[PDB]
Amino acid sequence: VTDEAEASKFVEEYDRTSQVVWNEYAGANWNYNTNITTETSKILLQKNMQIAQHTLKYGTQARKFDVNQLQNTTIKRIIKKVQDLERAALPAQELEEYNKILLDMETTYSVATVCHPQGSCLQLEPDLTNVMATSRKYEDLLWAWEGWRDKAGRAILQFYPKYVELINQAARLNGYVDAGDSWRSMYETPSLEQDLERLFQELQPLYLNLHAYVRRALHRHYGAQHINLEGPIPAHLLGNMWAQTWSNIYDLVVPFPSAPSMDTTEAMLKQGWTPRRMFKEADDFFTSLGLLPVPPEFWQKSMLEKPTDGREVVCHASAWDFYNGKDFRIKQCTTVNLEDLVVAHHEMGHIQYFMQYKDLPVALREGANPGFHEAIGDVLALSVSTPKHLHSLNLLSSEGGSDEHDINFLMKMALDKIAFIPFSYLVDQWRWRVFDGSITKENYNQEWWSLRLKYQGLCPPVPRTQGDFDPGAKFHIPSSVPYIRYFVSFIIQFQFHEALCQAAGHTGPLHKCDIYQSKEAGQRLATAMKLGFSRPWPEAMQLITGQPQMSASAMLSYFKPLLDWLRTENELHGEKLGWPQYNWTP
Ligand SMILES: *[C@@H]1O[C@H](CO[C@@H]2O[C@@H](C)[C@@H](O)[C@@H](O)[C@@H]2O)[C@@H](O[C@@H]2O[C@H](CO)[C@@H](O)[C@H](O)[C@H]2NC(C)=O)[C@H](O)[C@H]1NC(C)=O
Ligand SMILES: O=C(CCC(O)(O)[C@H](Cc1ccccc1)NC(=O)c1ccccc1)N[C@@H](Cc1ccccc1)C(=O)O
Ligand SMILES: CC(=O)N[C@@H]1[C@@H](O)[C@H](O)[C@@H](CO)O[C@H]1O
Ligand SMILES: *[C@@H]1O[C@H](CO)[C@@H](O)[C@H](O)[C@H]1NC(C)=O
Ligand SMILES: [Cl-]
Ligand SMILES: [Cl-]
Ligand SMILES: [Zn+2]
Repeated sequence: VTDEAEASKFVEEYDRTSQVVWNEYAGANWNYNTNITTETSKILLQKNMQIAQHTLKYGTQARKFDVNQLQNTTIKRIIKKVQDLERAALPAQELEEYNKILLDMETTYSVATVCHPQGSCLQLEPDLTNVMATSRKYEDLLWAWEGWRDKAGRAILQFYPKYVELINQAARLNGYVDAGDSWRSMYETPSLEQDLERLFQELQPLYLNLHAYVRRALHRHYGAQHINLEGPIPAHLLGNMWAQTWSNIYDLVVPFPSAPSMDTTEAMLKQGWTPRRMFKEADDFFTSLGLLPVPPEFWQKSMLEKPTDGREVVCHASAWDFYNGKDFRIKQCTTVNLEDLVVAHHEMGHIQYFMQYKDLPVALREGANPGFHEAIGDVLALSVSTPKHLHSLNLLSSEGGSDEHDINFLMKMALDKIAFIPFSYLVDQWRWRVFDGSITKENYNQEWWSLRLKYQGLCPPVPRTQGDFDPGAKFHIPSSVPYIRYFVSFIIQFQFHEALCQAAGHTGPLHKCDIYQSKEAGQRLATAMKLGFSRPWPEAMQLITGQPQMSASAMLSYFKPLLDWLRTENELHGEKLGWPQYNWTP
């Protein structure tokens, strides 16, 4: 009775105070992210001590409650969560050192540049990413690929071993075995590893076929002397810095070159699209579903484009919740092209989620699981990418209809959606093994590439050496942001697309579905999002789809036509799926 009452009272206080403290912290973190300076860094590190103080205080009190003797389900869940102090469990000295290391890694990544002797210095966004996406010259791609790793990657190495030591220490102090074990607990699912492995295995026929097909095309453009038709693909040729998405080399793999084009950049530019207009369109798609519009304040405080006042900023896109239920922002160095419009939708998906669960106790303001949070935005972007919708935006002449234009579309989608499966799976497999200690610092890079070869069928264009730390050249590594969430997202977003389309009355091939304006679709998601982190995620999964598991079925259904086409096309050329000569390197 009174224990239950003491618990209930504790949660209420934790909420009121956390809102204030958390809001304050977000403010300083935002000031640092949109203006990297010595002052803002100082203020951020100091705010780290403030929020840590609050976290230590309430966490300690939370641990005195005996959760598993508390009646109410919502309060028992909140208190269990508060008992996890995360970084605040570290002794004062280790905390300050850990906080600095995280700040230093993030800054190093976000300010790194690759320069030409006595010429121009390029930044990742938008310079280097543009080169990786548009250059079709082996040497130019190589320069940007190797340079980005020399400058950003190598620069993170000095910090990573201490970072692993400290984040692991914190996890242990919180009852976990290592940091990887702590990250996985976010999905409250004992069978997570096996469940993910199975999903990955299911998308292997599709990936191997896409892989073999793309390899053949790269062999055509880059020469037989540079592409082994039975080996891994040079990692700097896929149109993206980390070869995580391949749509930027669509021009080199177009199944039916005769079909009506679907380039939209020149159209977006000519028709005066701007970052602003790009986010407005995402907002309109959301409201078209009967979902929430971003607040007037969003447009006033967000950083929707890279500043031109000489401010140094963290360009990697991110959505921000300031924990007051009114202030939400996006910080994106937006460029005008379809690929970034898709990123804009992704970010807006996070914002929608913030607005949907804003009225829940701050402890429960999270996605059912990190995967869900990443998926929302992507679901709508699937509809936006269809020829039909792009045409309705005037970015396309026609939407086609021909089976050829149809295979071309699935191919462009697969270049991003399917190629991402093994990359997204790989990242944390590497980290979990780094966190559990099976991969020591002397083996960081070698193990990374063993995974790059094993899962993606990729090989580095130039031998790696002692001092290289390629993982460091990928944002989430130095920023300490879990990655398995994106793997889950990519699987489940198709399950959601499939459910929202059925709810919208769509009939026929799933890839032809566009939920724009469907209030039914909007309601399916809203009900699930409002739950925040209050219930086990399988409940949110069922509300949306009707079943409670993760499943690759939706994604396979979406790509079935392409799989069949790829099979026949690859067998016609007698392609050997996989990379037997796995040891080959350009
Ligand atoms: C278990 O408690 C939850 C939460 O109760 C609220 O938070 C407490 C700390 C205290 O401030 C209570 O007075 C609050 O009501 C109950 O769920 C809430 O129920 C109210 C009214 O039905 C609703 O408006 C809230 O949105 C609910 N919040 C959540 C997170 O669901 C719940 O009813 C209690 N369960 C039982 C069996 O009593
Ligand atoms: O990194 C992102 C988008 C950034 C983000 O929106 O996921 C962002 C990352 C981040 C940044 C700083 C601190 C923590 C995480 N996450 C969020 O904005 C976010 C995440 C959870 C809750 C609320 C906001 N996407 C991945 C995968 C991806 C997804 C979709 C298209 C392309 C690529 C990538 O680019 O490699
Ligand atoms: C608009 C508003 O007051 N929303 C509050 C929210 O901030 C708080 O976290 C929650 C407590 O669970 O109660 C809601 O009513
Ligand atoms: C950037 O931060 C510094 C440090 O506080 C401050 O002097 C400057 O005014 C800020 N610039 C902007 C764009 O607000
Ligand atoms: Cl790499
Ligand atoms: Cl995650
Ligand atoms: Zn995200």
